[PDB]
Amino acid sequence: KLKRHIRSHTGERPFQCSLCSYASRDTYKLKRHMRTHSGEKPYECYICHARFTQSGTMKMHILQKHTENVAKFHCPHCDTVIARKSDLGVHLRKQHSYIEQGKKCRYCDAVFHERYALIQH
DNA sequence: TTGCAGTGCCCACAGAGGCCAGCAGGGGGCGCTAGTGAGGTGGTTTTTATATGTTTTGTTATGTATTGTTTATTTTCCCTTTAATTTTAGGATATGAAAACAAGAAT
Ligand SMILES: [Zn+2]
Ligand SMILES: [Zn+2]
Ligand SMILES: [Zn+2]
Ligand SMILES: [Zn+2]
Repeated sequence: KLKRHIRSHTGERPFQCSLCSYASRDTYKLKRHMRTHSGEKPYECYICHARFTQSGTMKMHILQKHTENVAKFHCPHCDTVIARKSDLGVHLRKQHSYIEQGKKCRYCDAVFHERYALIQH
């Protein structure tokens, strides 16, 4: 485990994908990459029978599509609710990240440093 | 009624941001095995140790040989007394040698 861990600092990727440029830190990530070229798909969502490449994708599918009463995530800055955490990530990166050079209002001279305040104005 | 100045509405293509699969990042827990590492047991020999038999060493007793001891028969040194043995006259013998006599021979 520690031998495998040290590549997280160094960056060694001693496992090459013979069919593309990808290179993984350990055996499992390479075996998981192989399904995309071979097209093998061992796992199956038992409810809708929709097809997926990856187990975790299926688990998130079940959680968002065939599950009830699941907790959501509220943006701290704005008042909108959205389902997935990673989409809350992309929301904070595209709308509430600090914009260095600023953006000016289309109709007045006021300049803003966050896209949210701009759209709100 | 119209031209002009200003408004309403409908569309649409952009723009935007949540939705979504895909995919890669670090880390937790299991399936299985090669390869030593060490520890324990068994076998082997072996080595120390012990006991028995044989022989070697030490001690004891008997016989032989050596040294000493008072006899003890030589033996040998020293007397006084004879028994040959020697020496010195003294008389007698003998054998010689002159001496006298007698006998040839010569002058
Ligand atoms: Zn590849
Ligand atoms: Zn499903
Ligand atoms: Zn927000
Ligand atoms: Zn403005």
